[PDB]
Amino acid sequence: PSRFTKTRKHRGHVSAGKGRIGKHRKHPGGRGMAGGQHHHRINMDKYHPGYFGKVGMRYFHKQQAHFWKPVLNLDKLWTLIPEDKRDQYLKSASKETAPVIDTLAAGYGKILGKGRIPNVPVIVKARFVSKLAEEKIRAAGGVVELIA
Amino acid sequence: SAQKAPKWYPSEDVAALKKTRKAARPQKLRASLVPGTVLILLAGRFRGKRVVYLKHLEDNTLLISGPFKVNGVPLRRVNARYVIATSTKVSVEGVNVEKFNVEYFAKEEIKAERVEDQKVVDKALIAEIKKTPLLKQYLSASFSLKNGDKPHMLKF
Amino acid sequence: GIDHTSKQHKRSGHRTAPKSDNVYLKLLVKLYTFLARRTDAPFNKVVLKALFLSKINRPPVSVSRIARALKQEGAANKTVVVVGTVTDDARIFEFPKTTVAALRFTAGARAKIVKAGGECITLDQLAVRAPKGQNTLILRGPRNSREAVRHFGMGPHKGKAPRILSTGRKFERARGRRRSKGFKV
Amino acid sequence: ASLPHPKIVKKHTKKFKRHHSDRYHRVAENWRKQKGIDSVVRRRFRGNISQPKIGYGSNKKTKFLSPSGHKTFLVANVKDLETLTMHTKTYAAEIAHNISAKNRVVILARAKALGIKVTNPKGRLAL
RNA sequence: AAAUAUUGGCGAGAGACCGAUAGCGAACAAGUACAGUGAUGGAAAGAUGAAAAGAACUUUGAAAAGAGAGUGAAAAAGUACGUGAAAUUGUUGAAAGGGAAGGGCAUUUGAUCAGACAGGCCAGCAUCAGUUUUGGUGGCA
RNA sequence: GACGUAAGUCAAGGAUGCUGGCAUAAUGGUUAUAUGCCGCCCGUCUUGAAACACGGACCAAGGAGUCUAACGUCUAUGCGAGUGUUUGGGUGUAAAACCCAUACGCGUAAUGAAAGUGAACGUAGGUUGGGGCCUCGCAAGAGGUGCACAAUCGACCGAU
RNA sequence: ACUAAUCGAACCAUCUAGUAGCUGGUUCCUGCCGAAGUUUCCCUCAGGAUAGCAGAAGCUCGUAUCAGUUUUAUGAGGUA
RNA sequence: AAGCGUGUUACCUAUACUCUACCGUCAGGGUUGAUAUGAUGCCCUGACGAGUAGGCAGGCGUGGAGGUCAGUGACGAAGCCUAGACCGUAAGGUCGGGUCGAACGGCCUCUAGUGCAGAUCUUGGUGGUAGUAGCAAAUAUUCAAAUGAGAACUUUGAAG
Ligand SMILES: [Mg+2]
Ligand SMILES: [Mg+2]
Ligand SMILES: [Mg+2]
Ligand SMILES: [Mg+2]
Ligand SMILES: [Mg+2]
Ligand SMILES: [Mg+2]
Ligand SMILES: [Mg+2]
Ligand SMILES: [Mg+2]
Ligand SMILES: [Mg+2]
Ligand SMILES: [Mg+2]
Ligand SMILES: [Mg+2]
Ligand SMILES: [Mg+2]
Ligand SMILES: [Mg+2]
Ligand SMILES: [Mg+2]
Ligand SMILES: [Mg+2]
Ligand SMILES: [Mg+2]
Ligand SMILES: [Mg+2]
Ligand SMILES: [Mg+2]
Ligand SMILES: [Mg+2]
Ligand SMILES: [Mg+2]
Ligand SMILES: [Mg+2]
Ligand SMILES: [Mg+2]
Ligand SMILES: [Mg+2]
Ligand SMILES: [Mg+2]
Ligand SMILES: [Mg+2]
Ligand SMILES: [Mg+2]
Ligand SMILES: [Mg+2]
Ligand SMILES: [Mg+2]
Ligand SMILES: [Mg+2]
Ligand SMILES: [Mg+2]
Ligand SMILES: [Mg+2]
Ligand SMILES: [Mg+2]
Ligand SMILES: [Mg+2]
Ligand SMILES: [Mg+2]
Ligand SMILES: [Mg+2]
Ligand SMILES: [Mg+2]
Ligand SMILES: [Mg+2]
Ligand SMILES: [Mg+2]
Ligand SMILES: [Mg+2]
Ligand SMILES: [Mg+2]
Ligand SMILES: [Mg+2]
Ligand SMILES: [Mg+2]
Repeated sequence: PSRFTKTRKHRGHVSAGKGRIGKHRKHPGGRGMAGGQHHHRINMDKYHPGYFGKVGMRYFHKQQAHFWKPVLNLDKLWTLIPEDKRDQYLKSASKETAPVIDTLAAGYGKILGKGRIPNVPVIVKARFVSKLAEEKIRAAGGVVELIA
Repeated sequence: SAQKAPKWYPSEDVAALKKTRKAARPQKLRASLVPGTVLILLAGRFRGKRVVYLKHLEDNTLLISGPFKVNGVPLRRVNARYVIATSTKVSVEGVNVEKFNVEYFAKEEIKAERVEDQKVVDKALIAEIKKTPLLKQYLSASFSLKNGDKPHMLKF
Repeated sequence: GIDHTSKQHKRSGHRTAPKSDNVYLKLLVKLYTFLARRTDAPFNKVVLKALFLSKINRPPVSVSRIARALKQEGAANKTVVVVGTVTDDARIFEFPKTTVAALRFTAGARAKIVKAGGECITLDQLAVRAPKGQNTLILRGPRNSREAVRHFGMGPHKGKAPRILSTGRKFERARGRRRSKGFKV
Repeated sequence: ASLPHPKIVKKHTKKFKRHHSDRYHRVAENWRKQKGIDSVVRRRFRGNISQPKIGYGSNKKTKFLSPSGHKTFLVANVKDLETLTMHTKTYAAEIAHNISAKNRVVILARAKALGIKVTNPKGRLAL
């Protein structure tokens, strides 16, 4: 909606809000990131430190599918059970009939330990797990199975 | 429609006036204005005429009869702010003036009631005017400002 | 001439009305404008101001956050008031039976409260059963957890988050960020 | 007659004509603010034209009223004229410029039947 | 082979597009008229009226044409044609004018103009209220 | 508030009463002129413009912060630990409207150059404030609880 | 010097709406607030970034924290 | 002294100060068991008002789009002219009269190729200058008749 812009409001005023001294010009400081080491150095060091220079080692032909391992914290583990069956599993926290949670199907690689699952045994299947996450699972009476 | 409508309209109910604290108290005339003083008429068809002040009417006017037999000014009203009260005096306790009020001078040739009243009123007036000399001539003469007359330092 | 100590014709800087044209919110403001004026309870004046707040100034209040406010001693029977959205939380497993008054409940939040025996209430139903805010509890969400706040006051040695589109190695982890490359922040 | 009103005060009856619109033909009289750096009118030098200011705004109790004391309502037809049936002391009707001559007699005859003052009753009138 | 592209060609349907200084350079005998040795460059230019019904005829003039008459709803539509602004111009009328003119505030004069008797315009006096100004006189320290 | 024995009255939270002339160009408006005083040509750059600085003989029409990709802050809206139908498919009154699967993007985890590892001692901590609410109080106030947020000291995760 | 009125590098079309820290212009009204020509860095001195000054949006609260001022007490200074 | 030094009074007058009104802005408040139906309304109270660059707000106008006024119009739309009238501080809106001949408005919203005095701006048109500068190199013309409305300039004859 061009009727709501300051351009409509600047009609009748000589400089269009750009100043009589500055005189809005083409590119007074350069184009793009011009002079980021010379005359834009203060801004760059203040707001984008680390911009210039190298760090670390290269990776020729990096495929991000190799580094696919989405993380599921323990406090969200029970969300992988459907809402309806979730309540009937928390009730009757059994050992001979404990839910199997295959977290790979849900789309996770590793299971982390943000913690405080209820004391209900669960058979948690995953590719990877942290040390704290399994010990909280086994504290509740469950077990971790490794899958591929 | 050329105009849509006023979204709501002002109410045409007229508001009553607030109670006013303005009581009508009687006028206090200037000290120089006592009945019997000779007045100079400052404005009107009788400009500059010397008249006799007889009564203060209830509408804040002065009832004058600059004796009609003398200078031809009848029983009439004048404004106290359009007269100059001189120092000359005549006696008034010989003329009856209760008959004259606001309704007397109400509008609605010359009525015979007014003509006969003038004869009664001036009959006692001219009798007392003859007492001291030169009033009749003074009342017939008309006042005017001469060259070198400064009313701010003149006395009447 | 007058030697002005303060700026002349300065607006207060506080919202006197909601920015929204929500018709239903405008007559929640109308109800609580009346209650604020005709009742001396400080609760009504607080609620009226909170109804003007923008979206970032009324962050969502979780049911887990509600459950924690009800664990204060003597606060388990109060009515929780949220002037904003009440969202759900799967981290909390046991939710108490309580009354919550809010502008909005998400579908997950409404189910959790009702299932635990409580009731979800609007701010007009609160006003009819707490005309002076009897035994209520005003909860506000975390205002400074917003992602835009990470970049506020960016500068050397400030520890703030740079405004950056892509993240990783080769992206502002070099000269200025470590001693081995010039200096460190 | 309309409702009683305070004596209408204008505070400025002279038209606010643009600076130098009496000097060049290309400058219309429609008011424009002088925005030049050296403009005497902008700088309010003595002896120059006045500029519209909010201080000239009319009293709210007499604003929009014509000297008849009515507010002008522009009317295109009889149905529009009816909106002022209960507002004859506050609003006077004006017939729109583009109403045909035969339609103006219908409006004028209806206006008399209800007491609405018409502010241009002589327009397009056959005599 | 298809799914892909398509400011060219052919045929279609459309638009919150432009509306004759716009929209293609070109709404029209436009890549025309015209300029350049040449490569090239390159316009301006739409609208009488429903219908020419495009003014027979008379008169003045060498004629162009004018004045009539007429056609037409209109000639305040006459192919110099829809409307017909401004700059600029003629006539008439009004006014002012000792080396500019034009402007602001106020009023005189002239011209012109709107509205209202079921109170409108302009005033005078008295008693008060608010704010002031200028005198007279009294009692005290 | 005053005066008055009351009744009431008053100059006490803002003007009333009486009277006259006219009822139209009379007042008023507009406009032209005259008179008194005042008034240098706009725009622009500039410390400074009426400038012996620059553009402007006049008039009409045209004539200059736009659109797009990506993004910051703020605001509105929908939903909300999720969210985004419109690449596609279905459908259609056919470039509309309506409906939808699987993905994908961003968010829900950080940190390290990386291999990697990966977030509760505790009522998800202690102290100091802190609106609101609760209790006792006519009230002042005292006590309890204290969300957001602010400071600080801790705990936890990655790196060293 | 001349090379079609063109010569210290012809003319024509295109790239091309070439770039310009430089010059000119930048079109309606009213209301409210309202500056800077100084700090640091820059092949920087007719330009930028930076801090400052300004507006807007507000937010948490509700008379505190305060203050281009004084007083009392207690320090510092090396100008007249 | 109508000069100089000094002293005492009176007087003059700024957009300054006091008081009042009115406009706007800001702030603090009142107002719901019909608020005598409009709560972004009505109202009470106090203070304040300079402004370039610049910011923000509220409005005015233009082309076109969705909706509505079963809106205006060949009994006259639009446009144009109008020292005629009215409303608005203003941008502007409205009305009367003249010309004209076919379409065009109000309001709620959407949209933008949306507002001109300048750019030695573009195109077009038009002025003052001004009936002015000028129409002066190349020796040179003249008389009569004819033609013709009209002959310095055509034709013929005669001369030079
Ligand atoms: Mg400029
Ligand atoms: Mg006006
Ligand atoms: Mg004006
Ligand atoms: Mg200046
Ligand atoms: Mg063209
Ligand atoms: Mg034409
Ligand atoms: Mg015609
Ligand atoms: Mg015509
Ligand atoms: Mg015609
Ligand atoms: Mg024509
Ligand atoms: Mg003209
Ligand atoms: Mg003058
Ligand atoms: Mg007085
Ligand atoms: Mg006059
Ligand atoms: Mg002068
Ligand atoms: Mg200089
Ligand atoms: Mg200048
Ligand atoms: Mg020069
Ligand atoms: Mg220059
Ligand atoms: Mg020039
Ligand atoms: Mg234009
Ligand atoms: Mg660690
Ligand atoms: Mg050559
Ligand atoms: Mg170029
Ligand atoms: Mg200011
Ligand atoms: Mg260098
Ligand atoms: Mg310069
Ligand atoms: Mg500031
Ligand atoms: Mg020393
Ligand atoms: Mg020293
Ligand atoms: Mg002396
Ligand atoms: Mg101002
Ligand atoms: Mg400005
Ligand atoms: Mg119709
Ligand atoms: Mg017309
Ligand atoms: Mg004119
Ligand atoms: Mg036609
Ligand atoms: Mg444009
Ligand atoms: Mg122009
Ligand atoms: Mg300009
Ligand atoms: Mg020019
Ligand atoms: Mg000559």
